[PDB]
Amino acid sequence: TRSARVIIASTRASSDRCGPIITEWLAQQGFSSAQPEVVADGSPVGEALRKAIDDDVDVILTSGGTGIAPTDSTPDQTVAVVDYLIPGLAEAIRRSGLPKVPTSVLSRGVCGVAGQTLIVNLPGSPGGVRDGLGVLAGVLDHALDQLAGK
Amino acid sequence: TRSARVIIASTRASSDRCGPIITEWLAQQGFSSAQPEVVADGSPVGEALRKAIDDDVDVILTSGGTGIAPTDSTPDQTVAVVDYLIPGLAEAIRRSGLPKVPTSVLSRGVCGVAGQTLIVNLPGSPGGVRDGLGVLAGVLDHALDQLAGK
Amino acid sequence: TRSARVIIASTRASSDRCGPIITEWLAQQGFSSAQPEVVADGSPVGEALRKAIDDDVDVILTSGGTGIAPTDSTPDQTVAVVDYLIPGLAEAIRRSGLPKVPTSVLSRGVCGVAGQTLIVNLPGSPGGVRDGLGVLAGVLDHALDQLAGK
Repeated sequence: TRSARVIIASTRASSDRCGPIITEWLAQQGFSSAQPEVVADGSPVGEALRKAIDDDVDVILTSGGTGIAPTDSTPDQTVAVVDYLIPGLAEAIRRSGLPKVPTSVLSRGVCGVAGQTLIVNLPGSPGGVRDGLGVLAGVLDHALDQLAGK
Repeated sequence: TRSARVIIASTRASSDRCGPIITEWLAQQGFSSAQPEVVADGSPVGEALRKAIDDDVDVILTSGGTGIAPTDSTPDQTVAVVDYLIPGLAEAIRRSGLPKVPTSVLSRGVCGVAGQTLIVNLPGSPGGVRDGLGVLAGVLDHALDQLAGK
Repeated sequence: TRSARVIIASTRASSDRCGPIITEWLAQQGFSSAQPEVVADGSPVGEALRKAIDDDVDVILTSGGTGIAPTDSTPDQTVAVVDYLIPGLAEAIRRSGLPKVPTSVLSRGVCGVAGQTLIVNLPGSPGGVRDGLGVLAGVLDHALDQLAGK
């Protein structure tokens, strides 16, 4: 397979500029994906993640809900569904926003694996998303290969 | 509010050069703070943290007790009181001591949030404290804004 | 003491080029060590770690089993035996493979302490091992000193 799901975590948007950016990048990179699910912060992120993992896809990309603001629980919902975490990839994604956006260091976004599915939390701004996608460009294919055992 | 508490973790000092550095920086940065609490390693750090969180302040800065030496439990006491952690900020603080102090990578200091209070573990040397405070200079105001929901 | 144990995690090798590299480096650095234990991924890594910790040595270096491939459980076995972790040293080791090996960010290797024993997960390729050993060259002696209380 070479499939992907996109989840946009935003209570504000759910009643979005990042979804089309991610969908285009996935298209550009050769992935098939469904229309992004735009969901409210918190439990709806978890439900969306569960739905996507049950679709049996290769990669799930989330955007939004990763800072320290009251409603930012994307990383916590992501921790609850993964088998394990990839802390170096989450750090690379943070560092991709530096030095130009100092607040990049506040992002709590994680990366991990749920079975055979790689999950990556991106920032909730278009710039951050593009920064994070540049990092994934350099590793994603190798990551999916490694995940599948070559 | 724009309030702060300082905790110096040192059994040696508790029976300190970092406290006045931090108090000055907080003054310089516009925060009101109380005289730093100088406490012994371990449980007294936890108690100090609890006291400060119960004071309802915006930021708690600790210094000391973050290495790998037997009595270094500041990070462990900090993990036990926070609701969540901000691993990118703790990494930024480490990296602020590099390349000049290679042992900066051994620091276990964490950053996190307890309710509406941001907590940041700094190193126990004046140089490390200054290095860490330079990092906070670039983000602290934005972090507190994000924490409060703008 | 100035003692070390080496564990090579590889099901493929266990029925190895990294072991002799590590043994030479330890010799070069003044450590006494035993012949590296080459073990299969998973539970045998845990057993090897337990055996080494029970030998009462100053440092344990592992190689292999740190990526995201199905059988890569070296970090998980290492987490289960340590008293605490040193996340900055594990990050330094990752960053030592960048920018030349972008996939360095996928390594889940950890560093930690079990009692008085420092444990460091290195990558499973000779290049990565050499990259990680360069990092340890700059800090290991100070780390062991700090661990012992000067």
